[PDB]
Amino acid sequence: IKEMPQPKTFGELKNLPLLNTDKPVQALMKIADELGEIFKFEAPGRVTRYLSSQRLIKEACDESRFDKNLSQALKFVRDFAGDGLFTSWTHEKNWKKAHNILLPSFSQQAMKGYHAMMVDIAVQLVQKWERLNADEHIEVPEDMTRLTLDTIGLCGFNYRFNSFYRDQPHPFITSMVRALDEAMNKLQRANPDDPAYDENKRQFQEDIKVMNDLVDKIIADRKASGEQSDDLLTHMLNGKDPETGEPLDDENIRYQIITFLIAGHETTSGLLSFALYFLVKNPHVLQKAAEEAARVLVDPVPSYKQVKQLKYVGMVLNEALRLWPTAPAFSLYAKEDTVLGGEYPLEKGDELMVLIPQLHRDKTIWGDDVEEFRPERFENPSAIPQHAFKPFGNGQRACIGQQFALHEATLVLGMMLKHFDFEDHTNYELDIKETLTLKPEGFVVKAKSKKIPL
Ligand code: HEM
Ligand SMILES: [Zn+2]
Ligand SMILES: [Zn+2]
Ligand SMILES: [Zn+2]
Ligand SMILES: [Zn+2]
Ligand SMILES: [Zn+2]
Repeated sequence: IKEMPQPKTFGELKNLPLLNTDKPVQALMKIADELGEIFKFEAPGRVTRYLSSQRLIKEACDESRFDKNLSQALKFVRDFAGDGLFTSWTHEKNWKKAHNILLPSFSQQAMKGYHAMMVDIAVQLVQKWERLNADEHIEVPEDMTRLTLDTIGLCGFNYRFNSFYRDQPHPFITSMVRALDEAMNKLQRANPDDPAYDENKRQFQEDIKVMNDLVDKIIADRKASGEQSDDLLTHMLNGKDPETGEPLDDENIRYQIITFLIAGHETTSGLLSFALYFLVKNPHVLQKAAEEAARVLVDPVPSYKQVKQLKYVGMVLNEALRLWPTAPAFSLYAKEDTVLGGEYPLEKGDELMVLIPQLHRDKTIWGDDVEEFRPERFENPSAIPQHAFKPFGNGQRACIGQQFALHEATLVLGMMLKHFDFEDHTNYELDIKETLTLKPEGFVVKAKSKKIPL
């Protein structure tokens, strides 16, 4: 039995105050750098063990021994995401039922049907940037977020948020973002039921209602029209779980739609933003990727197969996910009393948290140049050990949206590289904001048109 290190405690709240910050995952990364591959983290009546090495994480990823846990963060998100795929326990009825129903709508094959509407939004992004005046700049995460949110709105339920036409976010977005903020902020309140938090809770309900109203109404409208628009909502309304013969109920469909909108807004937009960041900081790599984009994307309207041919753009995206996996942590629990790593006994139910950024900096796997941006790491997928690279989570609880995210990102980054040269005009200093996910706050660039019509 080896004793685990533990960071400083701060009274009855034990370790909690270390995460009472705007950048808690970055704090945990620093603790991991200080204490090593495993450390214990205490809160009142809770002990969590944070894992950073491939040696220990590969064992945590054994689904016969460990299952997905709902961290307190996910439990608060569950207040509006309900028993949607992302905030359900594996054993809960609606997890397997929605998983079976939805899996085919997220396959690589399904991406052929989403491709046109992904291109519709991508073209809007390119046209926006073509239309800026010489003295103007691009706010990168802002525009990536407009793109990824609008794309899931169109593929999820055939709705146009029209984010490239508006001053203030569509009112659903404003409410979803404020709800996610409250959910994370709740984690840091020592006395939740203190009167100063009353306007928070009133605002929380107003927001949740703005969400359910767009969504319950969108579901009832579709049920009433019978319109067979070929999208995720159609598939959820018509699909039946082969294991049980039952379809999802309207309440669960609402939760799935809210969940996809959260993911659309929070995740892929972060990846695109980090990718563009690393490219402007590594101009030779940018030129290599732009050369591939010019060679491959020879139609003003890119096709599905052309996106599949963007091999080096895919490597750039994987290397951006290596350094800054945008959904950087996931939680597991021991299915039974067991011993981790031959050294750390666990009780049934004990929580393990995987720090993906730390996993992805394990020098025993990646070599000494781990901190550097080198897409060529990914030239041979066979060279990457099992469980060394995990930006989409693990096993049956991995990201159902992986193919969707990578198709969208590869298409968009390819079109960006086809149509513009990029200038890091401010010499931007990386500043990572944490919501549900990681994104580069304040990242701005200038884009000079290559004058290729589309
Ligand atoms: C680059 C973009 C994305 C990344 C890095 C990412 C990452 C992840 C990770 C790490 C998990 C596992 C979470 C856990 O174990 O607690 C996950 C789950 C999930 N993601 Fe994503 N995601 C991305 C994009 C998307 C998109 C675009 C969608 C859908 C529109 C999506 C929908 C989901 C859902 C429903 C789950 C839960 C799957 C299940 O447990 O059945 N994600 N994602
Ligand atoms: Zn600005
Ligand atoms: Zn937003
Ligand atoms: Zn279909
Ligand atoms: Zn026991
Ligand atoms: Zn070096």
